[PDB]
Amino acid sequence: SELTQDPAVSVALKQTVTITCRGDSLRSHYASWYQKKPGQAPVLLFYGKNNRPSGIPDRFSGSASGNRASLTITGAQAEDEADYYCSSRDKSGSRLSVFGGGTKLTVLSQPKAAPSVTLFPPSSEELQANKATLVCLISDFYPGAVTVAWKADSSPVKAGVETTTPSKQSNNKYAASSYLSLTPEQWKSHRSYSCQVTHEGSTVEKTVAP
Amino acid sequence: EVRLVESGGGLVKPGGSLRLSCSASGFDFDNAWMTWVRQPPGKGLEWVGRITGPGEGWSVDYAESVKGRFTISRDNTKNTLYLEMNNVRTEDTGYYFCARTGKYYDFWSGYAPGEEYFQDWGQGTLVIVSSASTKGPSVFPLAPAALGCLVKDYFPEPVTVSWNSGALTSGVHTFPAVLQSSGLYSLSSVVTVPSSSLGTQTYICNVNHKPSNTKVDKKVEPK
Repeated sequence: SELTQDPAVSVALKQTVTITCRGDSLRSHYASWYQKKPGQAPVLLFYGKNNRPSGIPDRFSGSASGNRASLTITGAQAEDEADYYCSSRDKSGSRLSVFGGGTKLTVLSQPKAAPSVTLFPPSSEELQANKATLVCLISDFYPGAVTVAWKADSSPVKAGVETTTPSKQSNNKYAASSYLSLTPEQWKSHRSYSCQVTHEGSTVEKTVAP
Repeated sequence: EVRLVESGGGLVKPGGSLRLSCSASGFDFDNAWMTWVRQPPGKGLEWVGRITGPGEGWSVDYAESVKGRFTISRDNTKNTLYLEMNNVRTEDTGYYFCARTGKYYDFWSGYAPGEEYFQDWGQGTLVIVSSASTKGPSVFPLAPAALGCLVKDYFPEPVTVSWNSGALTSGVHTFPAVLQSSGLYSLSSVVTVPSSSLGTQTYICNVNHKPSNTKVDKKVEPK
């Protein structure tokens, strides 16, 4: 990741938010910004020094200084809630292009809520079939932006982790699910398995054991 | 006025080959630079590669995770952009886009390559990379409050999950499917439970998979 952005930033309605993109190449190059809604095509918002393409509202504006590139939305609206990416060179002088991590912008429509985490151990039916799967269900959180990490005893797990994107429930709140695939031997062995759910700078953890 | 139409996406096995096409209209395609950009499911955009025009000697640049496997060519007589995917891997899954790229250089403050900005994008075509033959789901109960059924290893999509044959509709949520490294979709659905009465009322999930003609019913009971 040569260009780094914050994963998710919330903004109140009719307020100003700044999304920051950082990288080494930004010291020698400008950056272009893009708005990406789920399913819809990405739209170019800002590029160069002070260039805004026609059609884009004037409330969008860009800036850069040092190794940082900033996109400013003055007076955010409901339709501005989408993903935002920066794009520039990966290295100073390189002929290649690279994108930023992405910033999930959320416009506050519902009172912010903390997640409810449930962790399920592998069923005895699944262990009989030479399989094992941990299910970590998360729901009733706002905004819809969480980061899930798995712990084997006290050691993080990277292999076999599958986590879905958050989706709105029927009660205007979001829900996300995560999975972790182990062997029956890796399950019965471990003292404890933990699902650490981090949301808005705070982490909720649930633990299961054989 | 500018339009970009991608086509050619679909199911491909790992190591196989597939060709994507992007037709263009509304601008001068002969001198415009083109770029492929892909987005994996649930992840961010990724620059794939860029092919220049005849002024720059038809030069093509590729991403480091893409060199040696994908080939980008263009046909100015037909206003089409190509992306030949070869030795495809399971990591290449996602929506592929073509974009009309602009070229920018600020004179007073500027650098040697020239900052490139992608002006107009296409809608994108989906390329699923799985090795997996059609396979019915395996449903494992999740004991309690919260009650769930784990649909696992099902291909292709979709699976319809219903609880208590349509009687259960309070608090039910059916998550989005996830394509595993194996190439088989997996999915779960959870129901919030009164947390007081569990013995009196049964809780059965009804999993339906039309591609494999498999209907599964699993009783979920507490430990």
